[PDB]
Amino acid sequence: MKQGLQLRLQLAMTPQLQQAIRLLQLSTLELQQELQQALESNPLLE
Amino acid sequence: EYKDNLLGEANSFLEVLEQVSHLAPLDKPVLIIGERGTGKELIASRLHYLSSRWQGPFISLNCAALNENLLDSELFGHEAGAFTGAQKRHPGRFERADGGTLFLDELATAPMMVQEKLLRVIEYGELERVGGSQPLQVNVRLVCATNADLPAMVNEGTFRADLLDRLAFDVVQLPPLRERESDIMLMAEYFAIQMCREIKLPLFPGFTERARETLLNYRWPGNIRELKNVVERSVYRHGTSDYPLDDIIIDPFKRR
Amino acid sequence: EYKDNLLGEANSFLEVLEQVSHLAPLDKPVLIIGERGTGKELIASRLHYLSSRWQGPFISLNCAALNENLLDSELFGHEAGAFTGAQKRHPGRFERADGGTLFLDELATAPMMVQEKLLRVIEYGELERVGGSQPLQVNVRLVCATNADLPAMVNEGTFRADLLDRLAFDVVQLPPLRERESDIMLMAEYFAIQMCREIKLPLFPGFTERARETLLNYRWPGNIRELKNVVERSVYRHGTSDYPLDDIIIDPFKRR
Amino acid sequence: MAEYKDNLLGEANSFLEVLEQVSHLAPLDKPVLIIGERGTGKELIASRLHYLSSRWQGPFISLNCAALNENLLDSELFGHEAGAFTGAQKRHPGRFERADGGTLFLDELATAPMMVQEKLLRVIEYGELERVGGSQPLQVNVRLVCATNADLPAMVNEGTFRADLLDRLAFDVVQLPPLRERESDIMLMAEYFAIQMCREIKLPLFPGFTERARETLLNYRWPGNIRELKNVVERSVYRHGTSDYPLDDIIIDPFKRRP
Amino acid sequence: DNLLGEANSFLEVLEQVSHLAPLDKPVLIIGERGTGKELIASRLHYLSSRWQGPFISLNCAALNENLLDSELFGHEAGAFTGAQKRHPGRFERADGGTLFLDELATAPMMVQEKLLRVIEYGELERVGGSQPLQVNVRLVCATNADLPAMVNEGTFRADLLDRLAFDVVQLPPLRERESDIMLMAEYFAIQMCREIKLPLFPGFTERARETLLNYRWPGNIRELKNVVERSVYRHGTSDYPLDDIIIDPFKRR
Amino acid sequence: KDNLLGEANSFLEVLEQVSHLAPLDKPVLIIGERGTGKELIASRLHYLSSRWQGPFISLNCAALNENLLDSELFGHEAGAFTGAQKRHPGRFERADGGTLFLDELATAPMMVQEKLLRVIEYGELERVGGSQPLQVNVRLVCATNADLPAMVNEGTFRADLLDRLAFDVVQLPPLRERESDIMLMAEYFAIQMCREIKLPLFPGFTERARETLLNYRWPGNIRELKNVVERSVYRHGTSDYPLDDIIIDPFKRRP
Ligand SMILES: Nc1ncnc2c1ncn2[C@@H]1O[C@H](COP(=O)(O)OP(=O)(O)O)[C@@H](O)[C@H]1O
Ligand SMILES: Nc1ncnc2c1ncn2[C@@H]1O[C@H](COP(=O)(O)OP(=O)(O)O)[C@@H](O)[C@H]1O
Ligand SMILES: Nc1ncnc2c1ncn2[C@@H]1O[C@H](COP(=O)(O)OP(=O)(O)O)[C@@H](O)[C@H]1O
Ligand SMILES: Nc1ncnc2c1ncn2[C@@H]1O[C@H](COP(=O)(O)OP(=O)(O)O)[C@@H](O)[C@H]1O
Ligand SMILES: [Mg+2]
Ligand SMILES: [Mg+2]
Ligand SMILES: [Mg+2]
Repeated sequence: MKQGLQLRLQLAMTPQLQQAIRLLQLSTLELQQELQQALESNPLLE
Repeated sequence: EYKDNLLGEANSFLEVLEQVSHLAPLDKPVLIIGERGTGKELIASRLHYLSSRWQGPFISLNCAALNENLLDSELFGHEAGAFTGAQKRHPGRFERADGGTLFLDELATAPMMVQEKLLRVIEYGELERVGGSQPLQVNVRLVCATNADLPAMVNEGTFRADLLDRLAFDVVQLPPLRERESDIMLMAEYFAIQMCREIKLPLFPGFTERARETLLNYRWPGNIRELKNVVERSVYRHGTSDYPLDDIIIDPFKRR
Repeated sequence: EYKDNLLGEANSFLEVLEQVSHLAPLDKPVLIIGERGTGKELIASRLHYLSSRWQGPFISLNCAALNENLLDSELFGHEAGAFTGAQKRHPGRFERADGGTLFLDELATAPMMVQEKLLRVIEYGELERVGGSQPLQVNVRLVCATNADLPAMVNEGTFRADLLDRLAFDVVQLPPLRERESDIMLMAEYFAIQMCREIKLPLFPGFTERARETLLNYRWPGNIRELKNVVERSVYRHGTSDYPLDDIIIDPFKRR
Repeated sequence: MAEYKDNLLGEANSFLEVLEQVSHLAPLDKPVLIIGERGTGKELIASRLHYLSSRWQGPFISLNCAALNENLLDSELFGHEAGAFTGAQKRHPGRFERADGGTLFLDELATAPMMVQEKLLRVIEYGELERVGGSQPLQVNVRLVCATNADLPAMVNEGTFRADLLDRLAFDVVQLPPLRERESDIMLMAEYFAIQMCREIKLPLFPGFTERARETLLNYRWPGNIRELKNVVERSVYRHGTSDYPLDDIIIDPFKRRP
Repeated sequence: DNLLGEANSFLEVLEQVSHLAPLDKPVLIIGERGTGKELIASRLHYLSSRWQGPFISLNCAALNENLLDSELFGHEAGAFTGAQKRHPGRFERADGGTLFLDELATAPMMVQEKLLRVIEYGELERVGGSQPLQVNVRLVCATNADLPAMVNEGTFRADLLDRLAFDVVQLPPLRERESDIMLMAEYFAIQMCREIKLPLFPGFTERARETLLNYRWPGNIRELKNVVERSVYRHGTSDYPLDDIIIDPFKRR
Repeated sequence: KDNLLGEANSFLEVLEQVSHLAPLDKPVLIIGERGTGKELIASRLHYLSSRWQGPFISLNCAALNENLLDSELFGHEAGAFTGAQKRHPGRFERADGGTLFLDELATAPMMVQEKLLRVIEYGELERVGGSQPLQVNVRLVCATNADLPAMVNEGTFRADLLDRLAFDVVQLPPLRERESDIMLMAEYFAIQMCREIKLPLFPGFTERARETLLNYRWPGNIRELKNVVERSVYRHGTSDYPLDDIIIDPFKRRP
């Protein structure tokens, strides 16, 4: 009726998937470069 | 077989059945001269199972118990990225039913603005979805029934008389409670079998000519929902299937 | 070409049409004094397919069913996110107008304010209801049409002098329903054939001359497809056009 | 500072002198209120003043009151800077705010909101305006432009206008020579419109018109002052549609039943 | 509880009512101004095998239908979208027992439809993230005061009316029994006296008793309670038997 | 603090009256057939008070819009709708002790009163769901270009609204009453108009114009004097000849 905007419809973000997307937008050549530079310390990550 | 809900042995009911058989496949707009209680939501789903698309369903739900905003704002639904207050691409129930049949109800309740919009759809069929967009049409029958005399209501100048014709393919009357008299004994028997099954009452313990006369005198304000509901009240009065049925709770809402 | 459909053998139908043709290159307003269930829309079409910009937009949006006062403001525009709950103006009508004309049905109900807002449009036409957006004009022509009594409105003052005037540039009296009697027989058979074909009814029943006479007796003020509506009624009265035509249905409310 | 006379035509009555007084007014930027026939010299007068507005004066902010729905007419009225009113985003500046220095092209629409009326009173208050949630007043500027078409003093006695609607309004009045009154450039602006009409018709030659038409033209009331006649003129052009072919009649009242 | 159903039509009525109590049929009841309907419903619920069953008594007016089902359904949302776990769910809340509805008579038809046949399937009871499912709670609504003409006023959804229970809870006024009057009266009185930490029931003179015996007492149990209270503070001391049938805190006197 | 004073014993009387009202900050409302510089009055009052250093900046009351009186009384809300989150405070608080003329009072609304009154009579800053109300003792005063006691007869306002003004409502004389320095007053109006009309100077008007000034109904009292003054000016635009005629009823159409 009398239109407008009315109240209706928080937490904490993390860059997890954000860093992942940083990898994906980055090219797979250097993306694998990071992937190695990532999996190095992750001992269970081959 | 649609279970033959309201199996009307009445020749009037029989002819109503024959004609409903004739035109339900005629998946076209038509005029049901009908009221709630008297076959309250009785034939629509049959004609939908009798609709051209047996695969095609019966959304309907176009009862006009809604007054002002919700009636339309669900009718067309509404737009996604625009509305009074919701980002819901409410496609409207018109989008909902594909293949089959749907009915509009309490049609007398509608305003003239709604009247012209709907009668237009009955003609236009394409529609911009409330918010406004490229209009689009559906191909299906049109169904509605009203308890009033829309010839007078249009004589009262209230509705799309254009609708009151374009829908009005043939004003299709159906039997009232007062209509059902000799088959009313059978209807009582059938509702009784149904109740004794449901109420876990063993069976028809028997009819009372006294209860029979009480019901016969019962002018029966409602037609069907009254039949079942008063059956429920009277059964609660009896609550057993031994003594012949005389405890007739004609007014489950009688005082004290 | 409107399929050349709705043939009016009244050479006044032709004369109207000729006026229409003269109007066809012409780009100025026009009233069509239409009739109840007459069909100004179809003729407006016949014009639009012939429009000087026949390639132009041809939208049918009447504010007769303007249940929302705000449905107007929309039709006049919306700022992108005006009010809120929305993204942008749903501008389809405003779209058709630029690169198009204006067509409406039964302009009687308009909020007088709405009307004179339309006035500030016709002479100049700003980007409107646009939540403060800068103006903008739609290369918009116009056409008008109703069954109302213009003198009745004038007494009602329903059209302002600026309104009644600048609003109106031509007047197209739909012949009275019975005015175009030879046309009635004409387009009547036109429907008869059109029905016998599209119905795929294996034979065409034809027409009973008695039925023809009775039909002519129908003042049938509504005849827009109200002709076609009573036609479908009569077709069902025949039910099947195999036999020669005699079963003519006009009043469908009647049981029995 | 140029001509821009445009199709300001047919002022052979004292509407010429009307224009003269308008000119006398034109330098001053104070409130403008006028009077006259709708769709008839009126908004043309508006153009007239818009020319009287320096070309470099600014946006001829057109104010069309028959719009505005009900409410957030208020929004663009006072303004809307907050959230929850106009899609939020930036401080949406109202059409009132849209004009900064511009034309208060007030239209005398006679719509119901004297609520609005009081608002505009505050619009014409101290050169200032303040938005929805509009956290501060802001001293505003705009040229002010009204006109009329009906008995403002009567409506005052009728109470119909806010008394202050007029009290703040109309430093002076500016009426129009009625079509029943102006009556002077009849043939003149008649021919002017006819010229335009044939030219658009691309009619090969000016039909000419019989004097019976002009006799009717004198006889005609022309309730719509400027256009109704002009529409009539174009209508004659159409109903004839012939070049050099002298007219002997005109088209105005199609409501007249055909013979 | 102190029903003191000394109408004894109250007695047989209670008999049938508890007879329905184990059955979970839908509940639609008409209650007197002072009927203590809560107690009746409470007694049925404990008498129901939903003795422990959930019994959300919906004083159905405080909501916003702008979140009508959003209560009646609720919404499941968590993590970055919203802090907490998820909504309890109105149909979900009373799940498994009494589904008591109050504040129903003067209600918005938003609710009326939103509930209308909303349990006939019931599998559509949690949305907007809340996860739809069907349920079983003994549906209860009561305190019915709308005349049948209100259904003839149509504002009573006759769809709800047919959707209503098989009959209606007949309810009589306090002018009816006039029986446990002195009794439940004294019950209230001593109850207050202890609540007052009062000395003792000083008594009542028969003059008050007679003045009482003439009263329609529309406020039924409430009338009893309130009359007791007014006369109670009026005595302000517990020396001699009281004497006043305190009618109403209205007269300036 | 300075304006076209009415220069008059009634005018100087209302002056001394407001002067008695000067540092006083208790609530108030205005009496007056019309306004006669209603704004200018409260405005000079604003320029005077201890709210001279305070915020001598008004607010137009009955301007406001329907749903938002909460914020109107208390500025933009932090928690109203999602968008804003900052408990922006009272326009009152935007003064909260300054001088903020409660104008437009007559046109105000019903439940609108229901709140604003009660709060003013009693209520610290209780905003939308807030923690703790803060009383913005803001210099309080309203106005009435209309007759409240009449409204009382109508009963539209609260009798509390009657209580609202903590001061007696001074009134100014009707133009028909006041009509005091209108000679000198008009002279100043004319010096003004000539400056605005950039006119060289004013030789004068008719003494007949003077009598018509006497023979003047003068409803738009504080306005129409200077109004039709400069109106006569422009419709004349002539300074060589006296304003023998003045622009009487612009509403009147000449022959
Ligand atoms: N000349 C025609 N040819 C075909 N159909 C027509 C004609 N005139 C009217 N109609 C029919 O009348 C129905 C409604 O028509 P009409 O009354 O013209 O629309 P409106 O209600 O806008 O006047 C339309 O669906 C149309 O099929
Ligand atoms: N010189 C003229 N010749 C012909 N028509 C005119 C002339 N001047 C104005 N008109 C017509 O008068 C109509 C209304 O103009 P106007 O009164 O200015 O509108 P408004 O109501 O906005 O003031 C216009 O549509 C225009 O076509
Ligand atoms: N038999 C009773 N025993 C104890 N209290 C009763 C009895 N009957 C009525 N009351 C009192 O009367 C009041 C009636 O309340 P309620 O049933 O909510 O009224 P309504 O049904 O009109 O809302 C209860 O608060 C209760 O304390
Ligand atoms: N004492 C005064 N000194 C100077 N100007 C005044 C005085 N009183 C009123 N005015 C003028 O009157 C105008 C205000 O009009 P006002 O009386 O507030 O209108 P309303 O009566 O509609 O409220 C201002 O422009 C101001 O210049
Ligand atoms: Mg039509
Ligand atoms: Mg205009
Ligand atoms: Mg004022």
